[PDB]
Amino acid sequence: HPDISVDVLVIGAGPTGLGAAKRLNQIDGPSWMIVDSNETPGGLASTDVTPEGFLYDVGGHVIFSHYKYFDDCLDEALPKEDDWYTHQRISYVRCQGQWVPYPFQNNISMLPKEEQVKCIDGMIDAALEARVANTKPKTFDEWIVRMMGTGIADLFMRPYNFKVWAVPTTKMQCAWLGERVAAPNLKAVTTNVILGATFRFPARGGTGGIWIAVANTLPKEKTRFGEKGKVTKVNANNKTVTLQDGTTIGYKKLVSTMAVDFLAEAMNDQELVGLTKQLFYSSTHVIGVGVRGSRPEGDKCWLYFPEDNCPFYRATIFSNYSPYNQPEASAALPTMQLADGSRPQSTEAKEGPYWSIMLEVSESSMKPVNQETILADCIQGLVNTEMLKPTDEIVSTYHRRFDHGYPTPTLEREGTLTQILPKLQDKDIWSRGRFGSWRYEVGNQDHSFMLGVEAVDNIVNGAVELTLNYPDFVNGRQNTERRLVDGAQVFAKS
Amino acid sequence: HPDISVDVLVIGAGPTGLGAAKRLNQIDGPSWMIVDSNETPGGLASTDVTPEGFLYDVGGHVIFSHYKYFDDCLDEALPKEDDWYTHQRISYVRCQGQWVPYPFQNNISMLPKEEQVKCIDGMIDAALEARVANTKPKTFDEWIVRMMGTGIADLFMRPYNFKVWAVPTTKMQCAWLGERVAAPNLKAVTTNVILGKTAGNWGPNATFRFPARGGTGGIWIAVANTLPKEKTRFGEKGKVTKVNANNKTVTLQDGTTIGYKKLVSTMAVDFLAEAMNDQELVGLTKQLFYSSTHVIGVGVRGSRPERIGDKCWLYFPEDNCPFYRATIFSNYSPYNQPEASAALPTMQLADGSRPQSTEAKEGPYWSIMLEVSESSMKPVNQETILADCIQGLVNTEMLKPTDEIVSTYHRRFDHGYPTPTLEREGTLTQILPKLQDKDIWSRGRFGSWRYEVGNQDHSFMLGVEAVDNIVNGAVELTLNYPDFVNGRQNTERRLVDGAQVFAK
Amino acid sequence: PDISVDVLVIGAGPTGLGAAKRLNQIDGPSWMIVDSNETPGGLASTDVTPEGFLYDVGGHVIFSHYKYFDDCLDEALPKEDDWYTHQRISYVRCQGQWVPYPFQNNISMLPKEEQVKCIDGMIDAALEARVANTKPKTFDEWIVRMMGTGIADLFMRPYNFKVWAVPTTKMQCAWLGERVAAPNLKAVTTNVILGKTAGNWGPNATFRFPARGGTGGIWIAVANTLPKEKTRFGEKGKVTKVNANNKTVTLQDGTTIGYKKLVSTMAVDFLAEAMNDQELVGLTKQLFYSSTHVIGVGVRGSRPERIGDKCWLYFPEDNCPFYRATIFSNYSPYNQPEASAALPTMQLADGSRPQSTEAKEGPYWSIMLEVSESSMKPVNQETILADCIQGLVNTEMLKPTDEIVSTYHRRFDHGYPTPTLEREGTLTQILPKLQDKDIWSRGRFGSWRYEVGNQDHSFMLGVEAVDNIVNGAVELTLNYPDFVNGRQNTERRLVDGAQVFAK
Amino acid sequence: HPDISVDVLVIGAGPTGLGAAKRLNQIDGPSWMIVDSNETPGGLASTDVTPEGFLYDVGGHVIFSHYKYFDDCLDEALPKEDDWYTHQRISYVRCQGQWVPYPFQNNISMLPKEEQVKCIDGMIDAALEARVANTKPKTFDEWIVRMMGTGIADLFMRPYNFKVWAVPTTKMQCAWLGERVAAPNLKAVTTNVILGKATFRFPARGGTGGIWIAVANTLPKEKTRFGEKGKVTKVNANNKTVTLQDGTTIGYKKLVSTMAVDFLAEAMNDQELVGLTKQLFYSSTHVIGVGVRGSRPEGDKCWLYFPEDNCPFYRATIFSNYSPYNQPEASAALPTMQLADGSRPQSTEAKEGPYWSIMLEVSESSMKPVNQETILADCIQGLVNTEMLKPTDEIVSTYHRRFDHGYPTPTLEREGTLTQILPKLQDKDIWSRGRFGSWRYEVGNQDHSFMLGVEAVDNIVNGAVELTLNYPDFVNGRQNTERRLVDGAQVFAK
Ligand SMILES: Cc1cc2nc3c(=O)[nH]c(=O)nc-3n(C[C@H](O)[C@H](O)[C@H](O)COP(=O)(O)OP(=O)(O)OC[C@H]3O[C@@H](n4cnc5c(N)ncnc54)[C@H](O)[C@@H]3O)c2cc1C
Repeated sequence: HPDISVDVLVIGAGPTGLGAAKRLNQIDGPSWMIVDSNETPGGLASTDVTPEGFLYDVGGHVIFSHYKYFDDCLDEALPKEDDWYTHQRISYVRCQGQWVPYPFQNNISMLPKEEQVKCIDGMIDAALEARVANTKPKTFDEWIVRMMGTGIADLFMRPYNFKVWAVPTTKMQCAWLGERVAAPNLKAVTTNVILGATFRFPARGGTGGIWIAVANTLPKEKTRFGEKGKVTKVNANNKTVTLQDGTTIGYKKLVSTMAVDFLAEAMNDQELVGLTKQLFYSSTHVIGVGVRGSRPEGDKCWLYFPEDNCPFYRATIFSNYSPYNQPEASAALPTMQLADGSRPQSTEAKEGPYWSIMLEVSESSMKPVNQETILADCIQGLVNTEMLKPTDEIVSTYHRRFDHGYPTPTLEREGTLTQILPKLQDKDIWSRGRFGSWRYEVGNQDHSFMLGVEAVDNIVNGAVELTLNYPDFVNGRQNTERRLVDGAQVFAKS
Repeated sequence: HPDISVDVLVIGAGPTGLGAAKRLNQIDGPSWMIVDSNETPGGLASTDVTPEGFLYDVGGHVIFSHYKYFDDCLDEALPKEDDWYTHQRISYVRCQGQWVPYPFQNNISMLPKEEQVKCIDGMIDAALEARVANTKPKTFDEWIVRMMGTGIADLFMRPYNFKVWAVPTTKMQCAWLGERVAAPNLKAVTTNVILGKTAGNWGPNATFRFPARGGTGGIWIAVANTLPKEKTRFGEKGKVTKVNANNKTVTLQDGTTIGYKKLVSTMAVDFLAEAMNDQELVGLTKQLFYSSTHVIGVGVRGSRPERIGDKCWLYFPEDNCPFYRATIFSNYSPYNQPEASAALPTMQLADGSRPQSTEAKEGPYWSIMLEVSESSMKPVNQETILADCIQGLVNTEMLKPTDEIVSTYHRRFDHGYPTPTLEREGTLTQILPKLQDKDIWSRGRFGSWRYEVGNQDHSFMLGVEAVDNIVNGAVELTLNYPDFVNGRQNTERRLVDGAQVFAK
Repeated sequence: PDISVDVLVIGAGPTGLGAAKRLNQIDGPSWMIVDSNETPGGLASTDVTPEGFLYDVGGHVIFSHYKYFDDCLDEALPKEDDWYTHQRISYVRCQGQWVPYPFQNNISMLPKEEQVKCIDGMIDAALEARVANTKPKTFDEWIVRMMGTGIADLFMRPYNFKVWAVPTTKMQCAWLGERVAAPNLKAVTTNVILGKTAGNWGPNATFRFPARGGTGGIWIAVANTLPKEKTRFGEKGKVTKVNANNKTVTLQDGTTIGYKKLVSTMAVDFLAEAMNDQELVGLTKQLFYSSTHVIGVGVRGSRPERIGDKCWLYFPEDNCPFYRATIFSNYSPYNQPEASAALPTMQLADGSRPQSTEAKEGPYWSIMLEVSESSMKPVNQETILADCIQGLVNTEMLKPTDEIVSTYHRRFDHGYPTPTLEREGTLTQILPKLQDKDIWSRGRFGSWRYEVGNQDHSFMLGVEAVDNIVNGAVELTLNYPDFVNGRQNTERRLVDGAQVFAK
Repeated sequence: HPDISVDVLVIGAGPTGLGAAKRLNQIDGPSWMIVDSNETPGGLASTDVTPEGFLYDVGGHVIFSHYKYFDDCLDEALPKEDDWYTHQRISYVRCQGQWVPYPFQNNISMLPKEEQVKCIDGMIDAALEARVANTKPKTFDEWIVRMMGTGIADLFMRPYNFKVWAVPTTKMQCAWLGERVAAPNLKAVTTNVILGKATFRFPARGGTGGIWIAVANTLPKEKTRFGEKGKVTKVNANNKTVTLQDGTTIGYKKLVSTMAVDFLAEAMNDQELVGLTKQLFYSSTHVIGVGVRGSRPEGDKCWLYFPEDNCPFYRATIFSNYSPYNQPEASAALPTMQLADGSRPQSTEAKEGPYWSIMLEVSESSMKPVNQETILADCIQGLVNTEMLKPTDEIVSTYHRRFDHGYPTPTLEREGTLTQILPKLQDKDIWSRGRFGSWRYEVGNQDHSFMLGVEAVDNIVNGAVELTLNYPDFVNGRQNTERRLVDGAQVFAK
């Protein structure tokens, strides 16, 4: 008879685990507890702050929500209108001196006329092949070429995805992209050549403020965050998890949102360790740069970088998302360096206003990253891409490296996962999440939050885990049926 | 305030309604009651019996379950191994004097060689067209021709489906058939022709189970028994006459008023519109097309003839018999007809003539069930259909002229098939959201009018998922994504979920 | 009978002169060539206005498929100053623009919204071509498969109706060649993206045109090389009866000519009437043809910068009755009077009277128009000249103020033999019947096949007919136009081995 | 001033040269002479006879004539109805104990059912690919597969053509087969499977070589020079002078050379042409004749094809069916030389007949050597293996001759080489034409070859297009009725 006993134990309090917790706390049936080694909920969707006052999200922001359930939980956490800012859902690709709007292929009119020809010629090839295709694409690279043609593949999606995933497009599967047939809309691309939706963001606290607020709604006594909640052993057969302080938790069902390879190690289950080690992943460097001045003459989006004049694959003007992402203009800060690398003339603390850039650089066994120099190379890439002038004054830098950044959709991934996840299922273990179940396409915040919700919904109410197994299905519909108040709660308060 | 008040009211105790009730009784959260105008549970899945002792179900589509939850409800209702019999899925198409194993195209080797050429030539055209196809078929007929080619479509699926739906294949949609691409397996069809082979899509893995006693209606009697009796109201006392959508009240024949917070109505949606005195819905429901179905049962004296054998359902595209499908109902269970020692007089011979003797002789007996469909595009003479069917049994060589008939059965069901017309979804996407906005889950074979989810396992789950949506926010998968549920193993919803284990 | 020869040739247009050049080369069997016209060249002749302006019957310049044709022209006009060389410069007049030919490669000149419609149609065409497994059955189908709907509607469809005076749906398409009917989508979209214009001419895309006499000067020169005594042109050479069974032709003056083989280049419907063969007449009357109006306009002034080096122009739009126009004054400076020649202005292009009736000097330039007429598309003979001149103002070829000093209008009853769907069905009944009576009916209207009806093909029709009559040669041009067009026909020369070995 | 002077000199009196001679003699214009090293005209279309009285053609027989001109010359040469026999145009393929009528694919119902399945399945694959084909086949093997599919290719056309050409189907071009699109008639092949379901004339006497002796009789004797007196040893292209073995020098104005073009290059001492001709590939051919005692075994007057590898020959014919004058009459007495199984006969005595006769062809090349010392025996064994001879049949005559230049190989390289050779010879006023004069097998049978010489003369004199040489597809697809042995030119001269 161990130290604590619960029906469902939730390991991890990132969006996946908090999803499971929100649903367990709504159903309010089986007993439950959620643990996390971090004192602050949010996992990799947390927000850091530099000593100089600049916020940087670790794990991006949602630009589209697929579930009314997710929406209800956000509204509960942040219910006032000035808890949120609304911006347009846009993005750009940096290509040959130009900021090319999304979607790239629909905007190549911005590139030189000679290069437009190369693109259309490639897409005509693709359109003609698609017309007699009778097989589905087998690799990511095949999917790209069949969709965009050689010309448009080489300018953007091919070189870009190598910088993101640190594997060639030929070594990745493509089912994760959807069931949309891989063929081009040739008429759309040429018509635009010839002729020449919002998201909400937290006003305060960055993205990680959402998850603090969502977690606040949980009963504190059913949570255990910090060093007291680090899981060190998992005894699958005794249904016992052991914590670092020696506390033992017994469960009837386990929702594990830690990385499945870490789970395999904590089970001292060498069969699973062997299998998990077959999974490929890339590590992520998040770099933040705080700059003195006003914003460069734009809007609140992500920027993509296929070219090899900067080490990062994506950048954002994080200061455009919210004015509380960086210090107020009256705050005094010394200039740390110039964008060109030189030391400033004066050690004087001057006022702002300030703006802020965030970068991501990926690292893997096939793509090393010089930890000692990457910050400077990024800042240089910011000068090369004309995001920073050589003379801009940098007042804050941020650089953190996350070992498990992206779960890589390799060709082998599904083969390995259908050996890992059913084995854990048979031991009554729902290993779910960005790295709990290792599927990038459902690894952003709304899908992940719902992986936890649906996992609990499967454990209690016999629901199909739709997001886990049918991302295509959930992405192609309005998910309105599951709500933070279902009929069950309405009929019980009578 | 009204006479009775419940959270979820279920109108109708056919499989859909029993599904809704089975899940309400499992969850055991919100209060509920289920009503029906018939004293016997099962709706149109009931079983009739002739005065002579022959059982007849309402149709010849046996049960195939897509859901572990359906299995659990059956296993609970009839748990002993000898409550069920297991048979192989054996069916044939009757074509040009031959019983052609199903699927038809895999067995055209039984037809004349000149006809084999026309069939293969048609399927070659279809395969070549399939190779450069870039559109979906828009009509049921296009789907058939793309699947089989002209020759094979004309021998079976075209003439047969007219006899089934009583509308032409060109006036029906085809999404209800699935997302499988409409293309032929030319190599399979030519290979069997070359080898001269026949082969059916059955074998020991391809089975179905049938209730040992009571026919199909016995399943639903057993399922309904598992409900708490006090939460039911069946018979004349449970006939619904008014449904006041805005006051959320249903009124019964005897004047009892039931107040509901949410309503699961499994009656035919056109009658529901009448019972709401809602002239907008009545106009819309009157746009829905449906066919009426005649069930004919014929009881025959003798041991089972070799020409019949272990056959189960039979398909009839040709115009020498009024029925589209026949069933050897006596093969499904020995309790579907009287025992051999039972004595019965011969009523007539298959050719219509009087029997030599009016005295009752012993059996054994066997039993055939026929289905005939009727519509404004294909009328049916109620006064003669029984005799024309019996003649059709002779024309198709199911009965010899001298076979002795000891029992006949004929019932006509006004709402038989909800027709998958081209117009159906356009009308249905106007009707269902309106009923949903009034908190009405109109579900079922005619509650939601979608044939492809209107047999027993789908319909049972329509009610289960409708409740699951009302209480637990589950997606109504069977209602809106039939292709999705049919193409997967639905093992997650079970009659004992975590919720019930954690409460005990 | 009065005269007897082995091979008689009726007509001295290009086909018959071809027959004669080869008969005169072989110099074996006896022969004579007759024509009702005193001037050789038939309908490839050249007219001249009283004011000194030359006008040909057409706007299709000469492109030779045969070294043999080349040898015969060179013999007739051998000095370098007998010919002028120009680049093949042509445009389509469409929506205020002179669009370089080929039309589809230049739609960048049209409004963008219209470019989108054209490219969208051609994408549809390219994708259908990718899975096509039938040949086009009609001219219209061939156009659409080549261009898509948009580009077909802007040019080839409306234009060919003005040309043939029947719809593109009523015409066959085998005569255009065996080139598969599919679009060059990359070429068309590349030019749209680049904003490029590009015509199908250059330094080596040329044609040569006679310095003097117009086109009809070639055939005068060619005919001169024949033995005069073996020709009989004028009223003395009009054929009125043809007795196929006695192999006798009767002339207007009553001379009876007996032949062993006959090469007839008169219109086959006229031949059938002249044979008093009611079976052939019935069949020939099944053949469709359009009549062609030629209008010539002589203009005062130096060549306008807007006209430039243009040669032929195509007119699909319905603001002018003509389908084609030619800057005939660019082909040769001797096609119109010299600058010192004085001519009064007859009218202004807008129809108004000139200020002065006095004769002023030039220089001059010259336009030739072609308008077609048929039972499905009539032509008001009394007004077509004015309507043409109005069409010159509408198409911005003439300013309202331009001074017209000469006009020409002639109407040729047999203008184009129409490639109808019915043509081969009827022709494969006519030609074998005439062949069985030893009659080689050949030519633009002798054999009625438009695609071998311009000057080089017709010339060779007569050459090959003689070569078939004498040497067993295959009549390749007659029955396999595609074959001769796709190759260099270098084997037959004006001096073969036979003539080298005999001298 | 050389020994003789002619306008057109014709080297060779096989069918091509005789064609050249017949037309020159018809035109009767330029002077001319024809020479041949053999005293008997006919070249490799000649007929040999064994000491025992059995005739064997070397170079087969024409089964279809494409030209009324060819017909006119045969009718002139052999004008009586009893100079010819008429037989039906048919052939069979020997495949797995069966004689499968031509065309093979239309008769696969004779094979075991499972093999019909493999054939139809392969042809279904070809039918579906042809539906989206947009390229022409580049190799013979590609042409076969696209036409017949894998199953039927492997049973007949693939192994058979290796035995014929003695090079693989992958190393040969396919333009020589015609311009008929390479696609299967799937309905015809399956219809015959489901249902279970045109003459030539042959010389009465002298075998095929009698045609050419008779044709050669029509030339003026003084204008011919056959035998050792007419062997050409030197060809001086620049002096337009040919020198013979007896030292006679012939001056020409135009030269029609029908000897093998590689031999022509040697005789010109032209190392540029020698190098070029040596690039051309050819196979050597063994003709084997077997004379048998007995009546004909249970019969049609055709060729038999042998794709299987239980006999070394690729085709065989019952030559005794073509004419009773191809073998001795029954009253002639001949000893048995051997039995078909190889053993010595019981009796050495000369017995009466009747007799019948088999002819075989075996191909040899650098890629497929042949044992000269055993090939006759191996052939006789192959006749037993294919049940054409019973082990006990009595063989009374054997014939074995090897022709070094047998077939000009339609290799992938051939047209590249030929368009370097034929223009060089054309520029020296040399019309090199024929089976080996111009090396194009598809016009190397008797009627095409005869016309190559006719058309070459017709080009030299009358400016006619050499249609057969350059456009085999064109002439094969039409009735060539225009050129006749009496043209208008001769009619108008009398
Ligand atoms: C309107 C028109 C426009 C053309 N435009 C072009 C062009 O742009 N480019 C081009 O290359 N070609 C053009 N041609 C065709 C060109 O002229 C041909 O080379 C030629 O006309 C066709 O050859 P032919 O010899 O059959 O022609 P024809 O000129 O028809 O020759 C027939 C001759 O026979 C004579 N004849 C007829 N009946 C009798 C009789 N009963 N007795 C005696 N003699 C008789 C005629 O008078 C005439 O001289 C055009 C033709 C026409 C009609």
